Amino acid sequence: DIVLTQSPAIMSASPGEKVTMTCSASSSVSYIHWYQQKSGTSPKRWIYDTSRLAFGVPGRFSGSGSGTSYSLTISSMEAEDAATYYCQQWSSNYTFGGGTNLEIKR
Amino acid sequence: HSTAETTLDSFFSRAGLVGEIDLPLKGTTNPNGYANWDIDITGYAQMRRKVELFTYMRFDAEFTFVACTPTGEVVPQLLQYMFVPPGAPKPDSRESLAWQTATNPSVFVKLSDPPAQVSVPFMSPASAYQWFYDGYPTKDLEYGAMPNNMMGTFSVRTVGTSKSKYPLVVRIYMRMKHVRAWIPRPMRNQNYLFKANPNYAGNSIKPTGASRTAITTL
Amino acid sequence: HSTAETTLDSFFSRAGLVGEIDLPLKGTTNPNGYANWDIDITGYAQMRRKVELFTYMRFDAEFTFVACTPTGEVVPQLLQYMFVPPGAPKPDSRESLAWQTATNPSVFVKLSDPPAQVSVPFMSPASAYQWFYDGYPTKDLEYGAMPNNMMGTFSVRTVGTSKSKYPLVVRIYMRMKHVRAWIPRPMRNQNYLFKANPNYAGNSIKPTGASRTAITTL
Amino acid sequence: VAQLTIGNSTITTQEAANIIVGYGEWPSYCSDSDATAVDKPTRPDVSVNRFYTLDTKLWEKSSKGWYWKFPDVLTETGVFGQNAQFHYLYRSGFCIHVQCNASKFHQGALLVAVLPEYVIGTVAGGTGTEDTHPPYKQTQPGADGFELQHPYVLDAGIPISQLTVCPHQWINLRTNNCATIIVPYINALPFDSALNHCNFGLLVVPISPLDYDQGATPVIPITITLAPMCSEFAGLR
Amino acid sequence: GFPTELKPGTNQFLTTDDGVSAPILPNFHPTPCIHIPGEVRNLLELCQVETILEVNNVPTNATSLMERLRFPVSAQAGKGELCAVFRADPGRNGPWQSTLLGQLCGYYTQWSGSLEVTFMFTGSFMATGKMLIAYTPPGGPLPKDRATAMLGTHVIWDFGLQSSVTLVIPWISNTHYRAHARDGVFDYYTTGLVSIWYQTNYVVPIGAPNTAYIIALAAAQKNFTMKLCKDASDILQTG
Amino acid sequence: GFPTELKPGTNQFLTTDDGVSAPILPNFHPTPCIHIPGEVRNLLELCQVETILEVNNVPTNATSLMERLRFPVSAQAGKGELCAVFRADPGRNGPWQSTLLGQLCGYYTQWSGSLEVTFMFTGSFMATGKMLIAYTPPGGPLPKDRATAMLGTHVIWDFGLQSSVTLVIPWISNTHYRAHARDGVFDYYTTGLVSIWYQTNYVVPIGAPNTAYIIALAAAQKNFTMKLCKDASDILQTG
Amino acid sequence: GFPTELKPGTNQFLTTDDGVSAPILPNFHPTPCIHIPGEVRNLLELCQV
Repeated sequence: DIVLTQSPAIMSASPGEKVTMTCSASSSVSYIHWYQQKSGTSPKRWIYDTSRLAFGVPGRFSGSGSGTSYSLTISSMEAEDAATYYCQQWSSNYTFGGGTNLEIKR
Repeated sequence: HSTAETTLDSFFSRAGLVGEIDLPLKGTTNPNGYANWDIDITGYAQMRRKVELFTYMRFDAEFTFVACTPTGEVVPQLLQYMFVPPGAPKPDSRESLAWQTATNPSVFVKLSDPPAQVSVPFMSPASAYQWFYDGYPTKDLEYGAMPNNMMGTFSVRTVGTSKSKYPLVVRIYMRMKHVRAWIPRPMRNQNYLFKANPNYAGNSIKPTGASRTAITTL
Repeated sequence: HSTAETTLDSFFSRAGLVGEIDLPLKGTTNPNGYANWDIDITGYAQMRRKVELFTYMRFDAEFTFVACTPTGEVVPQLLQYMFVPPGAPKPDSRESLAWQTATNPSVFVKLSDPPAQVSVPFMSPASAYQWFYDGYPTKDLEYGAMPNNMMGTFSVRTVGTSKSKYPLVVRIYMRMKHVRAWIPRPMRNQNYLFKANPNYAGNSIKPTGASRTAITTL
Repeated sequence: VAQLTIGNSTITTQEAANIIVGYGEWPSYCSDSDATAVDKPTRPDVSVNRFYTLDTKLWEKSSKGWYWKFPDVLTETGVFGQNAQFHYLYRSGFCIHVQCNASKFHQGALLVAVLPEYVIGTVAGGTGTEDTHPPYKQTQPGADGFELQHPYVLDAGIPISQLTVCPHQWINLRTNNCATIIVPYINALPFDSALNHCNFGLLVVPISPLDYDQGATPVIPITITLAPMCSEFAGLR
Repeated sequence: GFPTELKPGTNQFLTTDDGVSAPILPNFHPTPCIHIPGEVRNLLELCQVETILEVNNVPTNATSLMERLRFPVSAQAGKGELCAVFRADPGRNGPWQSTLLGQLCGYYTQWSGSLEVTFMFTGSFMATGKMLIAYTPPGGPLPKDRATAMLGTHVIWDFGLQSSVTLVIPWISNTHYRAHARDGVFDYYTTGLVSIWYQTNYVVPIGAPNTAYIIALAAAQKNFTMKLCKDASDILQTG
Repeated sequence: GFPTELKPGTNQFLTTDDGVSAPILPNFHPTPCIHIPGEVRNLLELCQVETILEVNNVPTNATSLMERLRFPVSAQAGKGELCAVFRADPGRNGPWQSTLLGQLCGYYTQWSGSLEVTFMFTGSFMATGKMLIAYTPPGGPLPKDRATAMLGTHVIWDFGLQSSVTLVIPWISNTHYRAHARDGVFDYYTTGLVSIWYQTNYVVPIGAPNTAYIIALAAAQKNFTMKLCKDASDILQTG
Repeated sequence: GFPTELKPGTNQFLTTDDGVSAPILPNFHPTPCIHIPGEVRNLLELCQV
């Protein structure tokens, strides 16, 4: 009964510009984690404890947030990043976010 | 083979910045060309946690005064630094008679003259300054209040009947000397919220140190 | 266990402000760029009552001079402080030859130079300064006048043939040293009316201290 | 095994496990050349100094930990609480004894340490912007004690992981059950108030949680017995 | 020359620095100090002197000020009645202000020692009776009645036998700091209390006045001390 | 007067110059130091104290923070399995941050000495088994398996016999300098490693829990030392 | 104080004056000199090679 709302649902970057995806919570939260899911493949690990990066992840990805509003920032954007990004909470009922369809603009 | 650096005195030496007075010409800040600074040794951020390692302490402080204009300029202006011991009345105005009370040590110096410097003794009427007090002074707001830890106030002002012609900035450094400490205690691992009590954020309770994935991975 | 603070010397140390000279440019006050200050130790308000605790006293005085412009500014102006011992003639003008009489100690100093400071001995031809004299000097207006209590005069002036270019303010502090006192007496409990005698207000005769309702209520 | 007695109090305890004399000092008295050499401070020996056995607390799997304040705990209790209250000043040393009673089929580890000037800090609202000061029931719990709510930081923003720096002793169920601690008078003054200032606080927390298979007693009684050492008082009222 | 580095504080004027300065008159030989009776060396000498304590600090009417010095006892007062009361607060307002001790405490910030009050009965020689004088240490509230005060540290005084009696106040300490209004005052709290009750009534034969007064005299023991010179006064040298 | 020439450095303010300055209150006699228990004189006293090492520094969930203090062993773990592992890096992040030693290393730049970890089994009294605890000096990679670790400096621990065991780390030296990013950090490299394997499985009789925890306690030997005061902290006095 | 008169050369910087100056790190105990082979003390040692 702790819901995570992600905005926006769909996004399009140039690329070479920054990208700011948001995960908002209905109640105050301790930390947030992020996954990635390209099509046909399962979710991959991306960011944990809000700001720490999984081994693979490029350094151009960032993480911040405190309390109830957290955000994943990408600068700069490259055609290899286009995936769906979910947030997740670990305080009570382990809930996932709705995801954000990141896409290439042309 | 030597362990001189790990001594108390070695640990607490160094004159740190604990105060900064602003005496602007046009301003909301200290409009009467004077200011009162009750001695707070927490003024040096890093300090609080270092001293709060011990329950009781004792020491002398060497104060050094650095004054200039905001750009760090030197000008022909004379200044009065007044130390009002605890129990003595601080000046309410730029003409309070406190400025002339002999029992309030005062020292004068020109901005040109090198830094002013004086030593202040172990004031406390108690046998030692104590950072923690588990009681009240004879749910309350007087909890953890050991007042007998006051060192005094430092009143600063431009000399003369009239406002100074220049905008001034005084910085107060403090070297702690002849230190003795008792009853060591757990190193603060949570963020400080208030200057008075040890209260912390009951939501944002963080693990003392960096975490990891598994207890089998490095 | 120590009682060093309750000694006479301890009680009377501290250099207090006992004088302030004004040397304005345009003014009604000291129009000739000079001034004569007969040494009055009552200059520090609090003083009178403290000394009037004893009948006889003896001591040396350390004088320290603080000079600046009204805003407490420092300027390139030279000054002459002349001490005219009792019996010596004070200067009637800014060109009186007294200013050059060798037998009148004089000290020169620039406003920039730190405070001037000199010690003055126990003048009095008597064995001790006596605050009370129950007689007349060989209904009268000479009652309670022990003249042999004069310390002397301090004549101040800007150096040079011409008036100074700046408005000046001199402050005189005085630390009493090597003090000895005899015959203690009742602490003045009534307000002072004159610098000479102990006369008080015979209408406004107030009770030494705070009163209360009944002698059975606290 | 043998039983020691101090007046009308007789406790059954083990021969002589390792005792912890806090800071290497023994609770002694205070000589004649002090602050109040006139009001000769009367030192209780008779009943005042004996074995008090506080209301046993029950260890549980979920237990967070407990703490009592001194001398608060006793200022309510008996003829000692008698002196502490109707007297102006107080200085006293303490012998504290903590014991559990558990079958060789229970497991746990309680750290038991004493901390001078134990100043409680509440949560402060939650978000950190409320300057709420701990109540009186939290600052001086009495003889029932009080439960920690944030053991990890000892309800005061300090790692417990470092509490060992204080006079402590361990109680590992699979090795011992009784822990003993001698505490000297510790304060920045010779004497002080017995009702306003709590020189220290007794801490007892489960570092390794209590555990057992279904069927074994689910709660382990922890019994605190304590005795005043070289206790002095001055200025009767 | 000789190598030197000036350190901070150079050129400063400390109003409490007791260094030496140049003698204005080097040749002058000041008239020799001769012997004068009663030289004082340390103020605490004065503090040990008995001064009249204005316990009866109630009349203010200019011509009745002499009345503050003495309070009275009379036949009209019944057994047990509370005659008078006051605190052991040398430096604070009230009764002690009249004593010399009190006035000296004012030029200091802290202090402590045993005090000593002496009572003098100035009634007719033919009068007799008993007064109970009790001291309630700091904290203890003024005893309800004579009997409860009778259980505290007390002294039965029969002015039929001895015209004087001296009570000792074991201890008083103005050490507990207080920052009330916005003006910090190192105050008492140690307001020890001295109550005085008519143990018996005032008894007198025909021909003797049915009222008599008493005088309070106080001083401090040799164990008295003071700390922190603090010049303070309502009386100052007028312009 | 006396000939002198001022040398460079005259009039300067060194924040570390420990010269003397003028006493503001020359007459003041500060309240005497009395005896207080447990005075500390040199920080290295503290470094030799056993503090709980949060080896299990994995849970972050606020209410499971107490779990970092103890890690466990269970029946489910088969012989040879690696129980846990960590480095001998007092000053760096991870487990050591919880120990007091760790926190003190932070106020210093360099250090070296022998360490000492003690393990405490807090399981049921009825349990028994063996744990292999091995130390792989700096450079040596974590041993592949139990057997290869068995060849290194190891200790077989039978908590069936002794509930405690203490391991000594011969040496650790944070002396090798590193200028990575653009921020120079005098780092370890001496990351000695301590591995712990289930020599045998966890054995227990009916009636005893099939899991037990262990507590790590560390301190440094008397040969420990530190150099270069360096104040650093994430926790500071808030505005 | 103590009477003094400053003489010419006061406040000057001689690049060859071998006086003493204030130690920046008073508490620092520099790592001890150990024995190293072939120490040279006076250049003329080299000239004889």
